[PDB]
Amino acid sequence: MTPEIFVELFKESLWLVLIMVCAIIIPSLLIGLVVAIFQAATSINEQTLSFLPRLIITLLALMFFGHWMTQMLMDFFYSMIERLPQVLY
Amino acid sequence: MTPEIFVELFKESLWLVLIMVCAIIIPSLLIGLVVAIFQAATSINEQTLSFLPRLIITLLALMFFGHWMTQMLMDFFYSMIERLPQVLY
Amino acid sequence: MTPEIFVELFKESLWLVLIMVCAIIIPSLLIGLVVAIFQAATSINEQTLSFLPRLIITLLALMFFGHWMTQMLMDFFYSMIERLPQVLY
Amino acid sequence: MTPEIFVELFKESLWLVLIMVCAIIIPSLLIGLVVAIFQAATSINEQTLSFLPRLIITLLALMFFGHWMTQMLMDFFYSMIERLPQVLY
Amino acid sequence: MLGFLPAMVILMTSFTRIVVVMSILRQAMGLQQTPSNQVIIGIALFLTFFIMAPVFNQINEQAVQPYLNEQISARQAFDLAQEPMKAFMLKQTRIKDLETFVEMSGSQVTAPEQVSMAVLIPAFITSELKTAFQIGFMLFLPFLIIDLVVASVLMAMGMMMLSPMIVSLPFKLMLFVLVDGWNLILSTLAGSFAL
Amino acid sequence: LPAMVILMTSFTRIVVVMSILRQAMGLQQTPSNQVIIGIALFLTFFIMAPVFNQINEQAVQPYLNEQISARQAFDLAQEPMKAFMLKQTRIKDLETFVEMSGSQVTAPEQVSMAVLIPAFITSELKTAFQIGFMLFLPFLIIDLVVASVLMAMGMMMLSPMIVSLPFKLMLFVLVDGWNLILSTLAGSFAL
Amino acid sequence: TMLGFLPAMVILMTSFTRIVVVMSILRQAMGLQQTPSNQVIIGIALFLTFFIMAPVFNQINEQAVQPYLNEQISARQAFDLAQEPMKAFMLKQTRIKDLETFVEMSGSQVTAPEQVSMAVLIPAFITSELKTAFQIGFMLFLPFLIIDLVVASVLMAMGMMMLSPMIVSLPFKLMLFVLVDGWNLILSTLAGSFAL
Amino acid sequence: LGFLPAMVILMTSFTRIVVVMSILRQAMGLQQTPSNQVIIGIALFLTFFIMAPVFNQINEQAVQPYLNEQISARQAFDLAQEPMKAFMLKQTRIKDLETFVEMSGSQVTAPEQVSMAVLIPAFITSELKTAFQIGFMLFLPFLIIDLVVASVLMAMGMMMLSPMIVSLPFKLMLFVLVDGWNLILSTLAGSFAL
Amino acid sequence: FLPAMVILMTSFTRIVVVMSILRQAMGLQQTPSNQVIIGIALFLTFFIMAPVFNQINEQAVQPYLNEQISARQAFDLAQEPMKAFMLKQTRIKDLETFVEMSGSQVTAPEQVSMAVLIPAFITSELKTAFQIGFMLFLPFLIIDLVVASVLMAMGMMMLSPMIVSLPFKLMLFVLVDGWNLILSTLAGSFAL
Amino acid sequence: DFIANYFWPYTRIAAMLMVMTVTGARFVPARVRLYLGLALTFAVMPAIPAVPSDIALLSLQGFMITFEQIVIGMAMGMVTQFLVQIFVMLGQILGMQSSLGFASMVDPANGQNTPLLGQMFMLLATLFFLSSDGHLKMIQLVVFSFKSLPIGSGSLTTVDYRELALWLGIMFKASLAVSLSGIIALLTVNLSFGVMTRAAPQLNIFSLGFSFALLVGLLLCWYILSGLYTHYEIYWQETEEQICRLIRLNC
Amino acid sequence: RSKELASVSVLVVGAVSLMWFGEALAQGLFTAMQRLFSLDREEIFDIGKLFDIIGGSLVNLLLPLLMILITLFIAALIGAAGVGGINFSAEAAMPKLSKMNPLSGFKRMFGLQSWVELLKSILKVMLVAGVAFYLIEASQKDLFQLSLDVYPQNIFHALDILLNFVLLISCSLLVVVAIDIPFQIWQHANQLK
Repeated sequence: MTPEIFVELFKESLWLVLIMVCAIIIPSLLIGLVVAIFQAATSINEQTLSFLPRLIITLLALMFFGHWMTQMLMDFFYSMIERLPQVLY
Repeated sequence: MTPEIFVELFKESLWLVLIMVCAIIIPSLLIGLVVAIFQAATSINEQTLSFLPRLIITLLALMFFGHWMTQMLMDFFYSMIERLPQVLY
Repeated sequence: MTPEIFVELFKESLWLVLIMVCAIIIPSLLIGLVVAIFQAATSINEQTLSFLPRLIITLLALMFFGHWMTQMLMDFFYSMIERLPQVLY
Repeated sequence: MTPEIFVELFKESLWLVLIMVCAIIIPSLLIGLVVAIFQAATSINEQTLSFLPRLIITLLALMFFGHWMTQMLMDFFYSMIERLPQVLY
Repeated sequence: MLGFLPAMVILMTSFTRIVVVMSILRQAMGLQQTPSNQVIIGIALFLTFFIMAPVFNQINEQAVQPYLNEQISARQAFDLAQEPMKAFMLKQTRIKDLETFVEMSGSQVTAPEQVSMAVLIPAFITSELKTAFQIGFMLFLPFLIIDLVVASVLMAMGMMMLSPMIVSLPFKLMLFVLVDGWNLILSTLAGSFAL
Repeated sequence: LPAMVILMTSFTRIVVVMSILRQAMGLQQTPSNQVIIGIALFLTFFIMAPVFNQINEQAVQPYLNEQISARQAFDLAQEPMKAFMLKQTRIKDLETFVEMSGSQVTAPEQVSMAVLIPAFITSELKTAFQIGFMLFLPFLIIDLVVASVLMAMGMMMLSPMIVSLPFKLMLFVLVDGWNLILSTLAGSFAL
Repeated sequence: TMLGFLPAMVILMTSFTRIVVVMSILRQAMGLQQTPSNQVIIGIALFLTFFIMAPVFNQINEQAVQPYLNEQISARQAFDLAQEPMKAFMLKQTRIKDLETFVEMSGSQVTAPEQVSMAVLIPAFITSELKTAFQIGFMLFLPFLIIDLVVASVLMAMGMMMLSPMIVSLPFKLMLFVLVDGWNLILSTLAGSFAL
Repeated sequence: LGFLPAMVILMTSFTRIVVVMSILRQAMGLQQTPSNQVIIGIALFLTFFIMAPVFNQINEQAVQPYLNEQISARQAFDLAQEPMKAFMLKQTRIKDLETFVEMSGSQVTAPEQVSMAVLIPAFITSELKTAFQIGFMLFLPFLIIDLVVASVLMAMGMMMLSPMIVSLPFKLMLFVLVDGWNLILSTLAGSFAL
Repeated sequence: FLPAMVILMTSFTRIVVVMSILRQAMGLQQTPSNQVIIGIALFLTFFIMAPVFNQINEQAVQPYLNEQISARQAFDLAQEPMKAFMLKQTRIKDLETFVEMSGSQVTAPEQVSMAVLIPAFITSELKTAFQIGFMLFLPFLIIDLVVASVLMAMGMMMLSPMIVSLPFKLMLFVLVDGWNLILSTLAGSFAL
Repeated sequence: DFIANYFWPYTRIAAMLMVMTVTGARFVPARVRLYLGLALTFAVMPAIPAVPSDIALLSLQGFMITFEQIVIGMAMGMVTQFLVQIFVMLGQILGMQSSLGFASMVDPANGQNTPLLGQMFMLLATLFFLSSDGHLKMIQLVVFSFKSLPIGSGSLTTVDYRELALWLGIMFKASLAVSLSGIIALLTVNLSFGVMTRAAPQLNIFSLGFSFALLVGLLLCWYILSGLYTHYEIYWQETEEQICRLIRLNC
Repeated sequence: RSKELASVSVLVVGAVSLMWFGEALAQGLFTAMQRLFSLDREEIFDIGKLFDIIGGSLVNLLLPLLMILITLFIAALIGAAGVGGINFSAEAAMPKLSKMNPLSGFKRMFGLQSWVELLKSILKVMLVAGVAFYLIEASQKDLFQLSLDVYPQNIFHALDILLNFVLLISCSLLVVVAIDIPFQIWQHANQLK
C-alpha cells in the first residue's frame, strides 16, 4: 500500500475513537456542566460533588451505547480484514 | 458465545460497579452536601472542611456495607463460574 | 478461613485507619473551623489563610500522637502474626 | 534500633519541616492578613489581589532564610550520618 | 526439528489453554509477575499431565509398552501414538473451525475422524486460544469490578494519587480466597476438557 | 542452519504477525515466544502442504529409490520451493536486490536462489508488518477509548492496560479473531 | 525436550512457590519499586527451601542417592523411593477439601489417600500452596495499607493534592518493617508454616 | 542455570548496597536517572572493594594453590566455604541467627560451627534489615525537602503544581552541598565492620 | 558483563545520567526512548574518548601489533592513559577516602590501583553529573514557575500549569538551540 | 570456512539489522534477524571487495576491526530509530497536552505513563518506512558502504560521532515543527478551560476536568494525519543524507 | 459590587499585557536558559560559581515577570473597584457575628439573584465553548500552515496567534459582565428598597 492509504486508514481509526469517546463522555460532561451550574448558582464550593453524577451517567452511557459501540468495533475489525488483499499485493 | 451474551455479561458487571459505588459514595456525597450547605449558609469559605466528615462516612459505609458487598462479589464470581459450560461449547 | 473472619479482619483495619485519621485531622479541622469563623466574623475573604495554622497543627499532632500511633500499628501487625495459625488450617 | 529511637528521629524530622515551613510561610501569611484587612476595610472584593504581595514575600523569605535553612538541612544530614553506628548494631 | 520439539509437543496437549488462562489471571490480579513464567509453565504442565492421564496411558499401553518389546517401531508406534492424540484433539475442536481450516486446505473430507493431522492441529489451536480467551475474559470481570470500585472510592474522597493497584490488591487477594480461588479455576480448567 | 529451511518457508510472516498480536492485545509474555513459534510452525505445515508434497513425492521419494545423483535431488527440491517464494516477493524488492547483487537485469524465475531468499524475507517482513499493524489498529482504539473515558472522569492512575484488557479479549472473541487471523493468514498465500 | 522444564517442576514439587509469592506480595506492599532483585527474592526462597525441606533432602541423599553410589540398582529405587518423602511432605500440606476435587476429577477414588497417584497429588499441592501464599500475603499487606490510607488522608486533608502519598509513605513503611523485625517475623512464619 | 547466578550475588554483601542505593534513587525522585545497570555496576565495584580482603584471601588459599591442585572437591570446596562463612558470621546479627538455628533444630555449641544452609538465610535477613535501616535514615532529608516544597507551593496558592517537578532541583542541590555520593558510599563501605 | 564495565570506565556514566536528568526536566517522560538515549550517549562517549582511545592505541596497541612489546606488558601499558584520564575527573577527597579505606596509601594518585580508582571515579562522576543536572533543571523549572505564577495571578489556580508549560519548555529548548549548547558542555567537561 | 572470509560484512549487516526500525525491533525473533543478515551476505557477496587477509578473526587486530564495524552498523540503523522517534514524540506531545498521559506529568518519577498516541505514531512512522520502501534503501546503503567505508580502511571519524549525537536536537526540532499546529490548538483549549475556572470557580478538574482538552486533542491528532506524510518525506531526506555522509558515498 | 467585572479585567489584561511584556520576558528567559546551559568545567568542578550564574540569570529575568505581575495586580485592583470606590471603612473589618448568620445567608443565596447568576453561569461556558471552538475552526487554514513554514519564524508566528486567540476568548466574556453590571447596580438599590 501507499502512504495515503494508511493515512486514510488512520483517519478511520481516529474517527472511531472520536465518536466513541464523544458518545460516552458527552453525557458525563453535560451532567458535570449542570451540577457545576448548580454549585455556582448556590455558591457551593465543594469540588468533588460532581463525581458521583458523572460516574453514574458514564456507567449508564456505557450500558446504553454499549451494544452499538461493540457492533461498530466489530464492523471495523471486519472491514480491516477484507482490506488485507490490497495489502497482500 | 455470541456478542449479545457478552454484552449482557458486561451489563451485569457495570451494574455491580454502579450499585457498589452508589452504596459507598451516596452517604459521603450526602454529608458533603450537608456540610457544604452549612458553609454556604454561614458564609464560610474553607474548601477542605468537607474532607474529614466525608472520609469518616466513607469508612463507616465500608464497615456497614462491607459484608453484603463482599457477598455480592462472591456471588458474582460464582455465577460466572457456572456460566462457563456455555462458553465451553 | 471463612468470609466472615476476613470481613471481621477488614473491620479491624478500617477502624485503625479511622481512629488514626481522626486523631491527626480532628485538631487540624478544629483549627480550620476556628480560623474560618474568624474570617467570617471579620468578613475577611482570603482563602489560603487557613493553611499555615492547619499545617502547624497537623505536624504537632503527628508529633504528639506519633508514639501511640506507631504502637497501635505495631500491635496490629503482631496481632495479624498470631492470627496466622488459623489461616494455616 | 528500637521503635522509640525511630519515633524520636521522626520527631526531629517533623520539627525541621515545621520550623522551615513556618520561617518561609509566616511572612507570607502575615502579608496576606494585612492585604486582606485592607480589602475588608475598603470593602474591595478582588480575591486574587493577595497573590503578588504573598509571592514577593515568599521569594524574599527564601532569599533571607535560605542560608540558615540549607545549613540546618546540612547539619541534619550530618547528624543522621553519625547516628548510623547505633543502627549497625 | 530439535529446536522446536518442546513447542510442538505442547500445542497437541492441554498446555496452551491453561497457560493463557493462568497468565490472564495474574494480569487481572495485578500481580507484577509474582508467579514467574517458569512457575505458570510449571503449574500448567502438571495440570497437563493430570488432564492427559487418559491419553498418556493409552499412548504408553499402545506405543511404549510395545516399544519395550520392540514388536514394530517407527512406523506403527507413531500411528498408534497419533490415534489417541487425534481422538483427544478432535473431541475439542469446534466444528466451525475444523470446517474453516479444511476448506482452506481444499481437500475433501467426508469423515470428520479421517481429517489429516496437519489440518487438525492448526484447527485445534485456533479453537483452544478462543476458549482460553473466553475463559480468561470471564474470570477477569470480578477483578475489574474491584479495580473500578476502589479507583472510584479513592477519587470520590479526593485522592487523585494513591494508585488503586496497591490499595485494591488486598481486596483482589481476599476475593480470590473467599471464592476458593485456585480450586475453582484449576478445576473448571480441568472439567473444561471432555476427556 | 537446518532451521533456515523453515525461514525459507512461510514461517517468518506468521511469527511476526502473532508477535504483533500478543503485544497488540494487552498480553505481555502470554503465549510466549516458544508457543508462538510452535503455532506458527504448525501453520506453515498446513500452508506449505502442497510445496512439501511437491518436494516429497518428486525429489525425496525418488531419492529413497535413488536411481539418481544424490545432489541432483537438491536441484529438484529447489524448483518447487522457489516457485512458492517468487509469487510472494514484490517485484520491486526483487529488482532492487538484483541491482544490489550487481548482476544485470534478468527475467524473474531465473534469479538465483541466493538473491531470492533475502528478497523473500524482506518482502515477508513488509507484509507481516503491514498485516499486523492493521490488526493492531482495532486494539488501539479500545486502548484510546478506555484511557480517555478514565482520564475524563479522572482517576489519573487506573492503568488503561488492565482495565482495557477485558474489552480487548471481548472484541477478539466476538470477531472470533483466530478464525479470521489464522485463517486469512493461510489464504494470504497465492501460488 | 524435557530439560528446559525441569527447573519448573522440581521447584513446584518442593515448597518454593509459597515463599516467592509471599515475598513478592510483600515487595508490592512496601509500595517500593522492586529493590530486592527478582534474583534476590528467588535466592532467599531457594535458601529457605534447603532450610525447610532439609528433613526430606537428608533422606533423598541418605536413602536414594548415596545407595545409588554403591549403585545396587539403577534408576529404580531412586524413581520409586524419592516419591516416599516427597509424597509424605506434600500430602501433609494439601487441604482435604482441595485434594478431594482432584481425586474426583481423576476418576479414581481410593479410601486411603497415601495410595493416591503423584500426578493427582502435585496439582492439589500447588492449589493448596498458592491459596496459603495468598492468605499470608494478604495478612501481611494490611499493615502496609493502613499507612497508605493514613498518609493519603493526612495529605489530602491539608489540600496537598499533588503529593502522591506513595513516596511520602515509603519512609513510614520502611520504618514499620524495621520496628516489627520484618524479615525475621515474616521468614519465620513462612518457615514455620510447613508444620510436619 | 538461572538459579545459580543469584547465589553468589546473595552470598556476598552485594544486596545491601543495591537495596540502599535503590531506596536512595527512589528518595531523590529520579526516574531511573541513575539507571538500574549503573547501580549494579556501582555495587559491583564497591563489592570488589569491600571483598578485596576476602578475595585476596581466596586468591591466596583457594586459587593459586589450585595449580599443583593437591586437593579436589573434598577440601578445596570447603576451603572456599571457610572465609566466606567467616565474613558472613561477622556480619549477621545474633538475634537473626538464633532464630534460624532454633528453626533447624540442630544445636551447635560454638556459633561459628553453623551449617551454611542456616547461616546464609540468617545472613540475608540481616543484610536486608540493615539496608532498610540505612535507606530509611537517608530518605529523611529528601522527605523534609518534599514536604517543605509542597507546603510553600500550597501556601502561595498553586495547589495544582506538582511538588516533584519543582523539588527535584532542590533534592539535587542538597545532595551536592553535602558531598552526597562521597558520604553515602563511604558509610556503606564503613558499615561492613571488620 | 564486559560491555557494562568498559562503559563505566568511560564517559558514559556522566552523559547518560545527564540525559536522564534532562528527560525528566523536559516533562516528556519516556519520550526520547531509552534506547535512543543510550545510543546518543554512546555516540557521545566515542566523541569524547577520541583522545583517550588514540593514546591507548599509540602507547600500547601499536607497539604490540608491530611486535615491540609482550601482551601482558601492553595490557599494563594500556591502563596508563585510562588512569591518566580518570585521575583528572576524580576529586581529591573522593580519591583520599577510597585510598584510606584500603590502608596501603599512595604518594601520588598515579600509583593507585584500578579497583580503588574506579569507585573513586564513579563517585566523582555522579557528583558532577548532578552538578550539571540541576543546572539543566533550572531553566525548565523557571519556565514552570513563570507559567504557574502568571496563571495564578490571572486567577485560574486550577489549570495545572504543567500541561500548559510543556509546549513552552519545548519551544524554548529548541529555540535556544538546546542540545548543541549542552553538548558543548558535556564535551568541555571532560577536558584533558 | 565461509564465515572466516565473510564474518566482517556479516557483522556490519547484522549490526545494522539489530537496531534498524523495522527488522530490528520487538516483534521479530532474533533468530529471524540472524538468518536474515546471514542470507544477505550470500546475495551481496559479489558486491563486497576483498577483506584484509593476513588478519585472523581470533586476534586483537581482528577484534578491533570487528568492533569498528559493529559501530558502523549500529550508527546506521540508529538514524532510522531517530527518524521514528521524531514521530513518537509527536504523539507523546499531543497526548500529554490533551492530558492523556497525566500521572507521569505530576510524577516524572514512577508515575503512570500511557504511551498510546506514541504507539500510534510509531505505527505510522513504521508503515511509512515500509510503504515508501525505506528498508530497501537502508540495505542499499549498507551494500554501498563496503566500497565506500571498506573493511579495514578507517571508520567513523570523530567529526561524525558529534554530528550523529546532535540528532537529539533535530528530533526535538522536528517533533515541534510537525505538531506546532496541534500545540497552538491544544493550548487555546487548555487556556479556555482556564478561563472557565476563572469566571466560575466551580468548574474544576472534577466538574469538566480534561474532557474538552481530550476531545480536542483527539480531533487535532486526527487532523494532523492528513499532512503527515509531507513531513516524513522531509525528514527521511535528512535521515538518508546523514547516512550518505557516514559512508561518504559522495551523497 | 461585581464578581465578573473583576474576573474579566484580570483576564483581558493578563492577555494584553502578556503580549508586549512577553516580547521581552521570552527574551530574558531565553538568555537565562542560554547562560545556564553553557558551562566550561571550571564552573562545573566547584560548587561556588554555579550559584553566581543562577543568581545573575534569575535577576536578569525578574524584571519582566515582575512587570507582568504588577500590571496584573493593578488590573485586578482597578477591576473590582469599577463599581463603588475605595472608601476605607475600618468598621467593616471588625468582627461582626451578624455577617455569618444563616438566615441572611439563606436569603441572599436564593431568590432572583440565584436565578440571574445561574443564567450567567450557563452563559460563561457557552461563550468560551463557542469562541474557543469557533476560532479553532475559523482559523483552520492559517493554523495548519504553521507546520510547513520556515523554522525560526513559525514558532514566533504561532505564539503571536496563541495570544490573539487568548485575547479574543477573554474578551468574549464582555457580554457576561455586561448583563451583570446593571444587575449589581440594581441590587445596590432593591436591597435598600
